[PDB]
Amino acid sequence: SLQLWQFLVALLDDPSNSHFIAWTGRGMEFKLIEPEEVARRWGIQKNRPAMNYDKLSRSLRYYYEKGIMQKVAGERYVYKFVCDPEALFSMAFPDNQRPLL
Repeated sequence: SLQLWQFLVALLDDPSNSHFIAWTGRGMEFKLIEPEEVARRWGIQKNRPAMNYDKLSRSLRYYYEKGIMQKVAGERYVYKFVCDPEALFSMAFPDNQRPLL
Protein backbone atom coordinates (compact mmCIF):
# COMPACT_ATOMS: atom_id res chain seq x y z
CA SER A 1 0.00 0.00 0.00
CA LEU A 2 1.14 3.52 -0.84
CA GLN A 3 -0.65 6.62 0.26
CA LEU A 4 0.01 10.23 -0.49
CA TRP A 5 1.99 11.19 2.60
CA GLN A 6 4.40 8.32 1.97
CA PHE A 7 4.72 9.24 -1.69
CA LEU A 8 5.59 12.81 -0.75
CA VAL A 9 8.26 11.59 1.66
CA ALA A 10 9.75 9.39 -1.09
CA LEU A 11 9.99 12.45 -3.38
CA LEU A 12 11.34 14.64 -0.57
CA ASP A 13 14.05 12.15 0.37
CA ASP A 14 15.71 12.60 -3.03
CA PRO A 15 17.13 16.15 -3.19
CA SER A 16 17.33 15.93 -6.98
CA ASN A 17 13.57 16.59 -6.87
CA SER A 18 14.11 19.98 -5.19
CA HIS A 19 12.94 21.89 -8.26
CA PHE A 20 9.38 20.67 -7.65
CA ILE A 21 9.20 19.55 -4.01
CA ALA A 22 11.66 20.17 -1.19
CA TRP A 23 12.29 20.01 2.53
CA THR A 24 12.65 23.71 3.33
CA GLY A 25 15.25 23.18 6.05
CA ARG A 26 12.94 24.34 8.84
CA GLY A 27 12.38 21.11 10.77
CA MET A 28 9.83 18.93 8.98
CA GLU A 29 8.54 21.73 6.76
CA PHE A 30 8.24 21.10 3.01
CA LYS A 31 7.14 23.14 0.02
CA LEU A 32 5.37 22.12 -3.16
CA ILE A 33 7.43 24.23 -5.51
CA GLU A 34 5.53 22.96 -8.55
CA PRO A 35 2.18 21.69 -7.26
CA GLU A 36 0.93 20.42 -10.61
CA GLU A 37 4.18 18.52 -11.19
CA VAL A 38 3.84 16.81 -7.80
CA ALA A 39 0.29 15.93 -8.86
CA ARG A 40 1.43 14.67 -12.26
CA ARG A 41 3.91 12.32 -10.60
CA TRP A 42 1.29 11.09 -8.12
CA GLY A 43 -0.96 10.34 -11.10
CA ILE A 44 1.78 8.33 -12.75
CA GLN A 45 2.40 6.45 -9.51
CA LYS A 46 -1.29 5.55 -9.08
CA ASN A 47 -2.17 5.15 -12.78
CA ARG A 48 -4.61 8.04 -12.53
CA PRO A 49 -3.83 10.12 -15.63
CA ALA A 50 -6.48 12.72 -14.74
CA MET A 51 -4.80 13.49 -11.40
CA ASN A 52 -4.23 17.18 -10.72
CA TYR A 53 -3.40 19.41 -7.79
CA ASP A 54 -7.04 20.17 -6.99
CA LYS A 55 -7.54 16.45 -6.38
CA LEU A 56 -4.25 15.91 -4.56
CA SER A 57 -4.89 18.93 -2.32
CA ARG A 58 -7.95 17.27 -0.78
CA SER A 59 -5.64 14.72 0.82
CA LEU A 60 -3.37 17.44 2.19
CA ARG A 61 -6.41 18.97 3.90
CA TYR A 62 -7.50 15.59 5.25
CA TYR A 63 -4.01 15.13 6.70
CA TYR A 64 -3.89 18.49 8.41
CA GLU A 65 -7.42 18.12 9.75
CA LYS A 66 -6.21 14.83 11.28
CA GLY A 67 -3.03 16.39 12.65
CA ILE A 68 -0.67 14.30 10.52
CA MET A 69 0.42 17.50 8.78
CA GLN A 70 0.04 21.16 9.55
CA LYS A 71 -0.49 23.86 6.97
CA VAL A 72 1.94 26.74 7.39
CA ALA A 73 0.18 30.08 7.88
CA GLY A 74 0.49 32.74 5.19
CA GLU A 75 1.67 30.20 2.62
CA ARG A 76 -0.22 28.46 -0.17
CA TYR A 77 1.97 25.39 -0.67
CA VAL A 78 3.98 24.97 2.55
CA TYR A 79 3.16 22.17 4.98
CA LYS A 80 4.91 20.30 7.74
CA PHE A 81 4.85 16.78 9.03
CA VAL A 82 3.73 16.61 12.61
CA CYS A 83 6.20 15.08 15.05
CA ASP A 84 4.05 13.94 17.95
CA PRO A 85 3.38 10.60 19.59
CA GLU A 86 -0.09 10.25 18.12
CA ALA A 87 0.87 11.14 14.54
CA LEU A 88 3.77 8.69 14.72
CA PHE A 89 1.36 5.85 15.46
CA SER A 90 -0.77 6.77 12.42
CA MET A 91 2.31 6.93 10.22
CA ALA A 92 3.66 3.64 11.62
CA PHE A 93 0.40 1.82 10.90
CA PRO A 94 -1.14 3.02 7.63
CA ASP A 95 -2.80 -0.35 6.94
CA ASN A 96 -3.68 -1.88 10.32
CA GLN A 97 -4.21 -0.10 13.62
CA ARG A 98 -4.79 -3.26 15.60
CA PRO A 99 -1.37 -4.73 14.68
CA LEU A 100 -0.84 -6.82 17.83
CA LEU A 101 -2.08 -10.33 18.63
